[PDB]
Amino acid sequence: MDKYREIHNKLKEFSPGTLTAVECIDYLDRLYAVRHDIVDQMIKHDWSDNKDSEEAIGKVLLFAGVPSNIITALEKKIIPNHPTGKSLKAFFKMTPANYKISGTTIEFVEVTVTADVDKGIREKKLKYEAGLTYIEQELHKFFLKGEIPQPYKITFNVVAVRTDGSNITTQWPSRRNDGVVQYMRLVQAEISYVREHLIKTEERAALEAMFNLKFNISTHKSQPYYIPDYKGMEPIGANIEDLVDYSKDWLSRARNFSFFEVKGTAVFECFNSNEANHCQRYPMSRKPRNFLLIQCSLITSYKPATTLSDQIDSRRACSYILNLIPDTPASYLIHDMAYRYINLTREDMINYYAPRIQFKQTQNVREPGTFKLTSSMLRAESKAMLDLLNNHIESLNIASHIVQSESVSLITKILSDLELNITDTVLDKFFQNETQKYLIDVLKKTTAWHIGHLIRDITESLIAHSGLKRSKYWSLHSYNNGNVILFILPSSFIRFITVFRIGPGLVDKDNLDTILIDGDSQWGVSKVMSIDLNRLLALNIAFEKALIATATWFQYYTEDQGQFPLQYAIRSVFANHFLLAICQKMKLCAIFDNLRYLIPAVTSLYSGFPSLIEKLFERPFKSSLEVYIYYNIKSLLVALAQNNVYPSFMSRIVYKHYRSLISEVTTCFFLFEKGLHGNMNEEAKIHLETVEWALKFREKEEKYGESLVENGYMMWELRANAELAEQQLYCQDAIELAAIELNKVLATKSSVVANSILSKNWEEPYFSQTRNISLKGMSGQVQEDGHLSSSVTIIEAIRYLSNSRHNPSLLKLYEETREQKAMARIVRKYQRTEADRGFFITTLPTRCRLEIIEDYYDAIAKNISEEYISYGGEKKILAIQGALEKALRWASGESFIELSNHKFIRMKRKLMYVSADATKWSPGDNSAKFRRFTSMLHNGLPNNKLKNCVIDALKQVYKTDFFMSRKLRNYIDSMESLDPHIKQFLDFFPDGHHGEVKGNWLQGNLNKCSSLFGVAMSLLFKQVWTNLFPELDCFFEFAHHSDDALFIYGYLEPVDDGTDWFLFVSQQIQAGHLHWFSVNTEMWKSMFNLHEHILLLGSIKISPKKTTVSPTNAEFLSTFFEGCAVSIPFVKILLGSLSDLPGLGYFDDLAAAQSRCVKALDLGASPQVAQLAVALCTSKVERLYGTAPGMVNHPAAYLQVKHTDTPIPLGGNGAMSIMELATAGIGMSDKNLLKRALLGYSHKRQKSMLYILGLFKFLMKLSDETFQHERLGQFSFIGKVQWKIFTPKSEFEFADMYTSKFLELWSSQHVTYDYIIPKGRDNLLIYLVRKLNDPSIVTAMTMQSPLQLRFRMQAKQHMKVCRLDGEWVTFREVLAAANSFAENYSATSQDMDLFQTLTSRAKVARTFTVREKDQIIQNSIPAVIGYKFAVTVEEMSDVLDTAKFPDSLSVDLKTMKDGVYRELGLDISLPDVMKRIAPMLYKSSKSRVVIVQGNVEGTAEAICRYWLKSMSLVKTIR
Repeated sequence: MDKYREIHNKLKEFSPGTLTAVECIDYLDRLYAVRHDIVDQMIKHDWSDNKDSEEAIGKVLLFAGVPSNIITALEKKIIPNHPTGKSLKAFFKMTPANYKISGTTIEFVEVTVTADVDKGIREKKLKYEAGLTYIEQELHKFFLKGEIPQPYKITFNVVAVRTDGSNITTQWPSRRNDGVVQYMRLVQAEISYVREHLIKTEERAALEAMFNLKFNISTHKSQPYYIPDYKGMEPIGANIEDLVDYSKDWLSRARNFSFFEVKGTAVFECFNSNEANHCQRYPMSRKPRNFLLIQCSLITSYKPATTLSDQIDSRRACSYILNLIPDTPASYLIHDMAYRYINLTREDMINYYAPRIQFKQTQNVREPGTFKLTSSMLRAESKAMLDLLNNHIESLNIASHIVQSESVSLITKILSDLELNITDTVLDKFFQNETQKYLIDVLKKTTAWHIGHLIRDITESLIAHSGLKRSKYWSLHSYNNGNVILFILPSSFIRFITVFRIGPGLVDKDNLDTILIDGDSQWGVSKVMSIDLNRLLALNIAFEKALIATATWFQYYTEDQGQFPLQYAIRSVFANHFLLAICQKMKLCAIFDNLRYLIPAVTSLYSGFPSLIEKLFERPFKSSLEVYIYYNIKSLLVALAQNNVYPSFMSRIVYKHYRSLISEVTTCFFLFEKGLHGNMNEEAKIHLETVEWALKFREKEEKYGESLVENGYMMWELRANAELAEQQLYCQDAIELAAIELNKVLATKSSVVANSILSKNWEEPYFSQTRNISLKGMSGQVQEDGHLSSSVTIIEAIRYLSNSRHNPSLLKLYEETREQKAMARIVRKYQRTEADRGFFITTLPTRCRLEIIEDYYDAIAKNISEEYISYGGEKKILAIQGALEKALRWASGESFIELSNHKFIRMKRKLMYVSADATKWSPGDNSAKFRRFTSMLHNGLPNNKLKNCVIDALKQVYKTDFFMSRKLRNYIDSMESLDPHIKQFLDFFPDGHHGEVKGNWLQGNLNKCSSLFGVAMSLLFKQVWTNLFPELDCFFEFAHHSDDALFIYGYLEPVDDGTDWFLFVSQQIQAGHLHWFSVNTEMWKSMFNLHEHILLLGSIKISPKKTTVSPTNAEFLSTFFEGCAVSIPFVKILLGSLSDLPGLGYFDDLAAAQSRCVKALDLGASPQVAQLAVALCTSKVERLYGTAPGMVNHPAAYLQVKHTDTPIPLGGNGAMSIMELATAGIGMSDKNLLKRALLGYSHKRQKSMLYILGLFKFLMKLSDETFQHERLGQFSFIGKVQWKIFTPKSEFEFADMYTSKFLELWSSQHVTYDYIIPKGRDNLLIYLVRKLNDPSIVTAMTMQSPLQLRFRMQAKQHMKVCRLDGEWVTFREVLAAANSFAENYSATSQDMDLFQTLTSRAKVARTFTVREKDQIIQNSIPAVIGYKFAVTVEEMSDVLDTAKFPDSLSVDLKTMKDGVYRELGLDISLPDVMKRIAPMLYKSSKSRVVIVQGNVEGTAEAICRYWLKSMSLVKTIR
């Protein structure tokens, strides 16, 4: 009653219509707490034994006399009839309201007060009675075992009181009822007063909506679903005995093994035969083609090129050139251009090097850095060269040793020239002592270092000429005191010529256009060569990529050998890396991709290495580099095959671990950019593959009939045909038997399976999910011309919502779009995004059906994650660990077989492991095989409605319309000679646009379904093998991870000599057991043969190329986990930070690069390598934006502070420590600087600290944007500088649906939608339109557009791309304005407060959180934030639907308020405080995965200590 007086007292002062929605929520909640507590306390005083606080069920049992060990044992048990399948451990922790113990009788009474007494009683009974009855039964079972002296009886009661308390005397007869009734009716009157008067009228509706949804949907429910009555399938009669008999008949004969024994002689013979075949089926060439994009040489140290030095170098270089005698038309062009450059005027010279802002047009110079060259002063040879230029397969003799000598000598000479020597933080100590000493100081004196810097300067000049207005003119540049000269022709592809002095370096004399002599000096003039933008960008960062690859190889060498590489080895590795980086060719990329699978194929007992070797000869060998690489691979593979200590691919060292050898080739493959993939050679290949598989499917349909191909063939048909066991066909009995075998293990967790399936939220709206409004590709609509548009899924979502009056759920959307035929096409390479996976994009209905199937199958398969399929986290290793431990335990034994009487034959148990890509999607698969599968699979639901929906979706994804690309159409229309295989491809498409494809789902997301199907087939194989040989204790296990699978076969071998075993096998054979012919020798071979045949019965073909068999697991502990999103090597992340930068501005480009480096560190990269990558990326960024010291936009040149005291958006550099970036974050440097400035100014009134504060205030004034969770950029807490952004030629569709002012107002008045996705149709439309206009979204959608790619390359050093006073100005103007503002700035109390607010072994996969989450906080942080900011009824409904526990939100809000006041020390109730500190909580909510080596736990401190330990490469520093 005292709490009621308290609440009434603090209700009295508030006038009606002044309390907010949340405050009214809290008032109502604690009023309900008091009114419940009155009855609870009265029952406690009358009958309950807990007078002070509620007690847990486990503690009640302990008090009642139940021993603790029995409770601990029972905690592992799961309640069978519990609706959620709760275990007894969780059941013990929850606290009933009242309990009493009388001898052996434990009586529980729960207190609830509600209008519907029966509903509350039923809810409490469902919560308590099932678990309590299970506990009582278990206690009786233990009593029967004698572990409990007396049996315990547990009874549960519910006392449910009406809202007016009229039934309290009937529910609980006591003499104190009248006072309780008076008190609770006073509470009810106060509740009515609060609900009806104290809330604002504009919020009132929301309140009742809350009051409807915070309770059990009293008067707010829709339930309009009515899942349609789709037809299912009737289970046919399938008997395991038929399959057993078929296997007996199949094994009675001899079957060919699908793999070959690995021997050095076999590999050498296969290589020789492939070479002989290749050299006779290709047109033979005697002249290797060019492979060096830039040819140059260096004899002295190279200084970076400057504008002043460039002029002098060009002058002296042209003076040298004019003294030469041309002999080729290219040399004539060179001489003409040099003569033109010499004959320019003084003002021409001034305007040539003048920046664009200071540039002035002239009769000879039209653009800066370029000059005009008319045809009048060109010579006849120059005109002929131009005319041949603008008016535009064979193989080398790899078998002949002459080409061997020539190519090997050339590449060895180039490498030898490259490797020739030319004439503080705790991390800093280790870096300067290990990495600087052994890597930087050695590679710094190499010729390749200066060659790479010269290459960077050359590529920078080429990019500078690549502008739209500059590509129409000629250009000349010089480098290294006139020793290198570059000529640019009027170029899309840019064309250039390089003239250098002959010397050590990148010289290929046989591919040079000519060599000129002027005495003792030789000048090599190369051919005019054309290069595109992607290769130019790859060349620009060639030095950085080579250095990163060398650092990674250094780290791996130290990890393997335990010491440091010698000088010559590291120099050779760097030379190889640089040579590979400078030569970007598709053939090299394919060769190195093939090597990643060739290496395991030769280091194991059996493999499919002939096919992999054959794949090396699929493309012609044109350059000498390809021959050298191929020969090095040949030698390495022959040595590896003869070795069954691992030789190194790059040097003369030998590794002790196979993972280092894998890492070498992985780094080699990742040295090649992804921009060269997807060209118009790989798209036609995929088109032809898909068309060929579709045509084969059509042929099988014509042969056996459509019904047999679609519904599968019968077993007796297989017994009479024996050709039906082929890919694209499946046996119904096999599918049903696999389903039964999987049900054998799925039947023990029916409740868990049903709960998991129903937890997928088949009722929540389709388009309110992040996966349906992402940036992934999608197929649009059939245009007028008849082609299929390539759009983005967000655009299609907007289009659908425009014509739809509501946001349908998944099942409803499937209902509306059920009759639309599925369509698919190949993604356009110019519209690919980062989130795109695969090459096929489908329409919206296809994605809906695939999502239905994927959700259903993932829900089913999650419940066996401990046994066969690994997803992630704790269950990512349990399946593999269990399989390996069981295999080892079984192998640690002997087998005994009874031949006759008690005499036994002894057998030694051996193991063999097979790794196969069984799960991987194949273009020749049949989806209809799933229809009979899910029809028989057991899900535990009480009805088949959802199962029938899944079956119907699988039926509707059977037929697809595959559309051919416009580019391929134009290319096929181009050539005059059509190949016979091209003719069939065209005949596949009847209208020239689309063709029907059946069976294949075209890379649709069905990975979990395929994995489950493969697991079922493996279980079927295990069962049938057990049935075949009951007397043999054969062993079989398997595991699946992503697309890979590992099978362990434990077989028996004859001990001593093989005499009794063959005798027993024969005796079985004459006994009628013909299937014992296969078990004679190498029983594992027959095991795998039967397993492969059974898998083929389900149309799963084990790849005869990439499958690896060995008696041990060396290639299987790495490849099995390779492919996951967490096992990705850090080399790709490190190399990707130097390219594909957002180009959104200096600050966020630097943030993206540093975040990529931090992520690479999290993937297992050494701290020193990560620091080097950070340094390289920042150097590149500062060079690009011109903020590096000594350059134009250096902050120190226009600010009164040092470079380290400048905010990052104003050209600052940040912490520059990878350890501080990983722990604190990217933007914590600004907060630290602001904290230092605040502390200095508030305690010493220092002028410079005030200047820093003024700089921060100016940054805040420039741009103060609110955080949106869909922004792909980096959010700045203390403001940012707005930069000019790429403008596409045509804006995306629907981007202009709403004006910018309307979207700004909508964002201002809807703060909740900055953290949650709206559920209503109109709100979702506005949200999606606003997202479509976000600059970080527009930039991401046009990531691969050529215009954006060129725009990112342009140096922003002298471009007006900064926003200031509503005008576009250069960066230094912004810096000057910032300085002027900071000079005349005075601190104010509001600014003071705002500033204070703004500042406040074995490899495993531990996942951590930056600051973790409070255990009291049950819902997600964004849900709680949306709850706090929600005002409108619609947004509150969206929050309530989004939250996992809508009832417990005010509790979470109060908990977060208390936590903020504890650690941050701020109060939430004040305005705008959350608008400032919410992004901090959002980032802290997210969790990050780190690859850690050791026994490190999941807490942040443990991983920090692990990184401290790994600070040193060689020695432990604990």
